Amino acid sequence: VIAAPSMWTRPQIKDFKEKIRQDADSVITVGRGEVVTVRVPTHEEGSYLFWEFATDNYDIGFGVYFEWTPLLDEIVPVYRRDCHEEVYAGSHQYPGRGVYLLKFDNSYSLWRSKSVYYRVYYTR
Amino acid sequence: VIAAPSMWTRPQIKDFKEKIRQDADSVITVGRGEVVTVRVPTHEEGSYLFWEFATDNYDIGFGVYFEWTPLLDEIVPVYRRDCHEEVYAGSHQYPGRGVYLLKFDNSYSLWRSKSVYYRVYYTR
Amino acid sequence: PAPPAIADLLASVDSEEVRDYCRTKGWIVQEKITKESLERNV
Amino acid sequence: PAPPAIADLLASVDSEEVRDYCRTKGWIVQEKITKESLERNV
Ligand SMILES: OC[C@H]1O[C@@H](O)[C@H](O)[C@@H](O)[C@@H]1O
Ligand SMILES: OC[C@H]1O[C@@H](O)[C@H](O)[C@@H](O)[C@@H]1O
Repeated sequence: VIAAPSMWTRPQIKDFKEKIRQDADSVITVGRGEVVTVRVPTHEEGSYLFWEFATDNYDIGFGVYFEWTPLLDEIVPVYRRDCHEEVYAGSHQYPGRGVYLLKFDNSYSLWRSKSVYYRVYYTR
Repeated sequence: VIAAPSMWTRPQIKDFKEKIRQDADSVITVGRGEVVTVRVPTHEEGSYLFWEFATDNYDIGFGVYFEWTPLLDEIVPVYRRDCHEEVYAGSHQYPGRGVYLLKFDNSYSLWRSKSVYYRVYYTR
Repeated sequence: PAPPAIADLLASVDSEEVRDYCRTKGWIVQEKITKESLERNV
Repeated sequence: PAPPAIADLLASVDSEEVRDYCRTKGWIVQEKITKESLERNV
């Protein structure tokens, strides 16, 4: 039993990138053929988890997995999303106590790197 | 076949009253044993109708009816609501082309009058 | 901006700002009335 | 208020102002991460 995630996009990328770059930890640089996995823990006070991400000149592989507190669940399949055109967002309920894995997958890239702008949220 | 209306409240009365009194036509004074019926035509471009109302020192009778373009329907039954404590709101879909009747019913009042702060809206 | 999305929106979060917010986006439109289209009875 | 109402909310109307709006109400909370809790592979 796992809730299907909600996923959407919004056209304003330039505004998103600007508000994000004010903080350095919110900007990831993914190297050639590299996969960055961001680990976001579940908050007991929390229920819903929200995410947003964007890239500068290029697209990037993106997926989401869920880890139990070794067992795993596929939330968002890892796919190449064009986040340089639009800001990509999404939401998911908490099916337990565990840890979320945000996969930024550059594995397919031989040469170019990727500047990522990502932000996380949660609820009560 | 008629959609049930949505009805809710928000605690901020003083802020509501302030924004409304900036316009005189938005402030109604209901006399003793009087009933004011506001006729809001259905906008063909429109789908949903929103309404808000509040009173100063006292409660007032409030209900909603729908007229066809003689035939009629009851959306919100006419009841005494305490809108002096909280701002009363609500919404309804358009089940046709016709005219909405907003009933402010002071009928039960022998002496006191009622200063009414009310506002409407619509959608596309 | 779906009309049914505006209805459930306001119900939950309602505020003067949100009303003013939706007022600007063209999602909701304030309607003015007058002496006529209004009637009194005893 | 209702988390599922916050989710359906942000889906429809999303903008930086709405994110900042919700940020203030305490409905949503921005979580900071760091060098750790983050991992790399080839
Ligand atoms: O690992 C999580 C994913 O891969 C496999 O373990 C399961 O068969 C899938 O249903 C699941 O979505
Ligand atoms: O995915 C974003 C970019 O990454 C590079 O490695 C690829 O060669 C490009 O074709 C691609 O547009």
